[PDB]
Amino acid sequence: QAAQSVDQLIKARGKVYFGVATDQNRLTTGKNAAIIQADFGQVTPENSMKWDATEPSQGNFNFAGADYLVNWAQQNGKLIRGHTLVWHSQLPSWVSSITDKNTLTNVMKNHITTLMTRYKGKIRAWDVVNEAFNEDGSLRQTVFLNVIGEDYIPIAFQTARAADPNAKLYINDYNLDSASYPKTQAIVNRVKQWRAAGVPIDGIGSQTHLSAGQGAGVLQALPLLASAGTPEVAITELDVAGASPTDYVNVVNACLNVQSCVGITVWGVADPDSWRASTTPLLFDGNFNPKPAYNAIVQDLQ
Ligand SMILES: O[C@@H]1[C@@H](O)[C@H](O[C@@H]2CO[C@H](O)[C@H](O)[C@H]2O)OC[C@H]1O
Repeated sequence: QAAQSVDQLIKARGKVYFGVATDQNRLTTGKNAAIIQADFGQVTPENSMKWDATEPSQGNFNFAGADYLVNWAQQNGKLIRGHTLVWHSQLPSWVSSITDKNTLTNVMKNHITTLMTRYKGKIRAWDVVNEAFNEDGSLRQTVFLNVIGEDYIPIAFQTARAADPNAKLYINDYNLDSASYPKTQAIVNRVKQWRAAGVPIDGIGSQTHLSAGQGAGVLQALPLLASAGTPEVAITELDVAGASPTDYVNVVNACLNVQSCVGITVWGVADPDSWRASTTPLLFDGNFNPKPAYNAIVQDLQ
């Protein structure tokens, strides 16, 4: 654990939190638990709340991993961001095998309702729909879109709101890092349209999985995302190939500069445990020691 907490410091700057992705496998090993307890104030389940883990077989839910994280979070006063309710990846074959509109709709609604109800009132925000956009801005042709149609998004959000009116509902996606990129402009326009039709989209989550030097563009991208009018926006899965302090500080400043940005979540704790470990993209090294990027963030927030 680092002496200076980025969560404490960002809270002092007026934001809600600075957190990290984690799960039982991390909390039970190394110094992950201690680091999170001391330097972060929010956690997102890296995998335990996804569809393949929670509903491997239809109507047969498994909350072992999810319960571990939620309980640990509550016991340690950490906020929680539910991830991911509707997504084409890490999706059971029984779901993708469905071709009937009514069937898939009910299946999707039940999945959403079951997970959110179990943790009702305990989750600050949920990534209801994940990666629904193609790079050109068109909607990704997933089983949900192909079988239910474009209305699957409004349906997912309306269902989520009814399940837990306390949680902030997000649509999450990547490559929303540049203001001139098609995808960024498209999600803004679509979210503007959906909210206008009454869809309860409370926030846009920008994964922010960057490569070296892409932090600079976020300074203009985040404000653009905020222009969609959602009450909230957030950096949800931050990591940067190379872990340059320049990229990290730029992303933090982008959030500080955007009134509606509630916080930042970095996608993991130590480099070797990153899903992109070959790019040592996190804030702590294999020795669980703070990297130059962590200190740079601290210095920027003070
Ligand atoms: O442990 C990794 C996770 O980190 C990874 O997370 C996904 C990555 O793709 C998207 O960003 C999605 O929103 C995240 O949940 O998923 C694979 C798993 O092995």
